[PDB]
Amino acid sequence: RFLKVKNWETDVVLTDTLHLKSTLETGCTEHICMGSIMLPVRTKDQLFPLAKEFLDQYYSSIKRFGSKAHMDRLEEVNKEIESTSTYQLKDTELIYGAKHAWRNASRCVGRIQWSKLQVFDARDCTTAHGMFNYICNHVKYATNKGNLRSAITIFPQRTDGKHDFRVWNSQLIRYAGYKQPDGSTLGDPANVQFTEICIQQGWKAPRGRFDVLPLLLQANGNDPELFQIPPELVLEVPIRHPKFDWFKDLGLKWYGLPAVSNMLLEIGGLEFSACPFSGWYMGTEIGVRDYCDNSRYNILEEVAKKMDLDMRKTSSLWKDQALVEINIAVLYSFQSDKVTIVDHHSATESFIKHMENEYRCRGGCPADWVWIVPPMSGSITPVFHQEMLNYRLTPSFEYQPDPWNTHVWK
Amino acid sequence: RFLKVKNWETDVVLTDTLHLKSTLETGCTEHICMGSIMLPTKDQLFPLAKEFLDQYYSSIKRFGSKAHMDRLEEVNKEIESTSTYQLKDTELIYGAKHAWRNASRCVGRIQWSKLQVFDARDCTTAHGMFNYICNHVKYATNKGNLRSAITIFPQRTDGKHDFRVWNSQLIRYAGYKQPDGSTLGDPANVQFTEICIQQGWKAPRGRFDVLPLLLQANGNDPELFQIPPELVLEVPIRHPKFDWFKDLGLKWYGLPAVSNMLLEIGGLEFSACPFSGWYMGTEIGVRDYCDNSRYNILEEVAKKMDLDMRKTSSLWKDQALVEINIAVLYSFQSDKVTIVDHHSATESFIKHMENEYRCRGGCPADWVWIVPPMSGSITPVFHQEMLNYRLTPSFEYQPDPWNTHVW
Ligand code: HEM
Ligand code: HEM
Ligand SMILES: C[C@H](O)[C@H](O)[C@H]1CNc2nc(N)[nH]c(=O)c2N1
Ligand SMILES: C[C@H](O)[C@H](O)[C@H]1CNc2nc(N)[nH]c(=O)c2N1
Ligand SMILES: N=C(NCCC[C@H](N)CNCCN)N[N+](=O)[O-]
Ligand SMILES: N=C(NCCC[C@H](N)CNCCN)N[N+](=O)[O-]
Ligand SMILES: [Zn+2]
Repeated sequence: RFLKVKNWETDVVLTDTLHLKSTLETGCTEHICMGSIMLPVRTKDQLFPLAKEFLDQYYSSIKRFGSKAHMDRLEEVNKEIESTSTYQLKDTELIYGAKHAWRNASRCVGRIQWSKLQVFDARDCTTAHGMFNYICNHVKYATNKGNLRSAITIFPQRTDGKHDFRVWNSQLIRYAGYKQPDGSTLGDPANVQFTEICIQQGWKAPRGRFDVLPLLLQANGNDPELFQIPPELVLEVPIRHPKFDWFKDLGLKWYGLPAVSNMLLEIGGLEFSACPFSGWYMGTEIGVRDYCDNSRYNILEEVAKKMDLDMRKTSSLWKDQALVEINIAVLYSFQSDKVTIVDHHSATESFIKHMENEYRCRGGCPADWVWIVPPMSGSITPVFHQEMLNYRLTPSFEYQPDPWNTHVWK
Repeated sequence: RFLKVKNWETDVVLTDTLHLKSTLETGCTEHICMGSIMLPTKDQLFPLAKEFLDQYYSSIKRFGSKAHMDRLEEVNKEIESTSTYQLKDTELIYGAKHAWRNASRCVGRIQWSKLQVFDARDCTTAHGMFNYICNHVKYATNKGNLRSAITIFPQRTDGKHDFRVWNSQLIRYAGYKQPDGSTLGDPANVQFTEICIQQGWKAPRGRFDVLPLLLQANGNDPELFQIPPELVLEVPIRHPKFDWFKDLGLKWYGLPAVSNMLLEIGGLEFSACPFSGWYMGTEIGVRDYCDNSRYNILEEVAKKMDLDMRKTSSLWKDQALVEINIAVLYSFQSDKVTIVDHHSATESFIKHMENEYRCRGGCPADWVWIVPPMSGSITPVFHQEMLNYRLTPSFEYQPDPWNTHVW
């Protein structure tokens, strides 16, 4: 079957065949679309077919499909699975798998960079301290003094589901959130629950507005352990505005390294529950969502007041005006400190080019419109006008339950 | 099953069961989501009529009554004998309001029950249609205090006597292809504008020329009509701070009136059912004015604001976008012409959703269309999970007439 997607701004129509290799479900049915829904131990039996699918894809990618190497590898894995119930990926397969999980992430607008991913193999890791060391090396490498480099660190895969490696942080670097008895929130409201877990685990919180959270690391299914990332390794950017000298006085800053660490990387049926990865920020992630979401830093008012906008009626679009300036500030500050960042215009334009390229070289590019379109100025970015097809391909990055909800404490 | 939708800004979770009554396909499957795709017999008729009448009598607290059974049999006998049937005025009104109620892409549905329905089912000619339309335009415009309305022309029969309004909206500006290769006026209407010329219209070759109505009655060829200029309310766009804004020579019409959709009620199809409400600011300021394929005025506005357009990261496009939208709203409010900003409209929809969930078990909504084209996440709907599904009565898209009309 063939599926056409059209860009209503350019009339460019693309054809998708890649979706044919989509196995996982989407949540939608022929009677209902769940396209805006945030989130709608294996047996030897269902493992080899998953392994075979992957290895076939891998060997096909290196132009060795059907080769003796390919056939031996399949037999090797088959025997290993029957012999040990699981199997180990070769380093090459790991790197290939990691890159493709990114390539397949339909909610990621930065995928034009997928082939350039530095993969750190941390499968020989056995303890939390070991994980800490690996993560520090990842942060230092990825940060590269402001010239950010995409990277992923992969810890040991799941075995029986009772020895999982997990990074309890949702992101390697995030600011603590603190619920005050008066009901107000200090810091990032999104991290209050995790911050409480850290404190409970022994973390001495400086209770500030921008305290870098400590890493809570779980190795081999053991209870997690706290570690403080060396401050000298955490790059941060003070936010100021090019024209508004008072903006800096808002006391705002943000870390330069976005590093998701709570997702599960699935490769050939294998599950890597601890696989922190990082690239670099798109301006709006911070300027629109982290700063202006009502449930996050929510700085729209204070910024609007300082700009002395007419906040008596929404129709003055004061929120919209303040929103722009704030995002101008974020981009300006990062560029000024020479810390990698990309604006939503550049990033979405790049994604369209990436997408078109993917349709031609791969027959498609699963994309989640709801997530791809920036949270501000939607229609003035090309992606808004681009029809997209969302489906799931493996390898992939999947959500997994928060560890504190499933962990058996020792 | 019983699906739930969560709002990630307020954690509020709502359960949807209304979807369990959906009958039409969405275009999606268990393997692929087409949520961002813009356009994914007597035997067939009675079940549809039955479905409708059942919900109708259910809505009037007379489900399973003799009146219900009687009507059901009457329509039944009517279909068997006439291969179709006629809706009672009451059923017509109910159906029209519900088609709106079910429009998953409309953010202004909190207004659904206040629709004024004009029964034009006795219409027979294009002049008759013009008369009905003029009356609709004047009624809905209400000197600037817009009132929602829909005018329903005769239902489909054998498909060869279909009533159709060729315009996409009762009021739109013409578009002409110039030698320069550029486009004069609204690029979106270039084709229709030519079909008017190709039909007789004398285009003034302007930037904002109110197109003429092309009405089709009983399948006959369509006829042109100039909407009494005095009936077409327009708003000059000026900025509440940039005195130079007026120099752009921009203006827009106050009445948004979709006229190319098909109203489906109890299996019956009304191919000519122009309807109107009022504008949400972004429709004009963001889409009509800033879309690259539309009046695409960002650069011009940017230049006059004298901001660095060298780098995209200066966010000049964004800065200018806001000003253009502040101007649109300002101009409409200044001239006392109804209009709603995206913040207010989205706030209303969230409220509407909640009402619909507790009063009807849900609300089909298309997130992709509901979220405004600018400042998405600072509006509540961005954080609102929505379930999209099709319910009837409904407003459906239909082929442009000039691609099906046999002159
Ligand atoms: C090169 C820089 C990159 C940029 C500019 C970029 C940008 C983005 C943005 C703007 C989002 C949306 C975030 C949100 O709204 O929460 C996102 C999501 C995502 N990206 Fe990328 N990304 C980049 C690198 C990466 C890397 C290195 C990976 C993996 C190897 C990746 C995997 C994903 C995934 C899985 C999601 C969805 C996460 C979720 O569902 O919460 N991205 N990316
Ligand atoms: C009272 C004021 C109303 C407001 C503020 C409102 C607002 C909107 C907006 C912003 C859109 C999207 C427009 C676009 O992007 O093209 C829309 C679409 C739509 N509205 Fe409403 N609406 C109103 C009244 C009506 C009425 C009276 C009806 C029907 C009786 C209606 C039926 C629909 C339908 C079917 C669509 C989708 C049209 C399409 O697919 O192109 N609306 N509305
Ligand atoms: C309910 C809705 O799915 C939700 O708010 C989504 C919308 N689009 C998004 N897009 C991105 N990039 N990130 C998000 O967190 C979201 N949230
Ligand atoms: C491709 C994508 O579906 C398309 O650009 C949609 C997105 N959302 C929209 N939303 C509204 N209200 N109106 C539109 O015309 C669109 N266009
Ligand atoms: N740019 C990236 N973005 C994703 C992580 C940062 C997101 N703004 C935080 N999302 C929090 C979960 N709702 N990732 N990256 O690796 O570069
Ligand atoms: N507000 C309304 N909007 C819909 C019609 C006007 C839209 N801006 C035109 N969209 C063209 C279809 N792609 N309708 N209304 O009845 O109020
Ligand atoms: Zn879907």
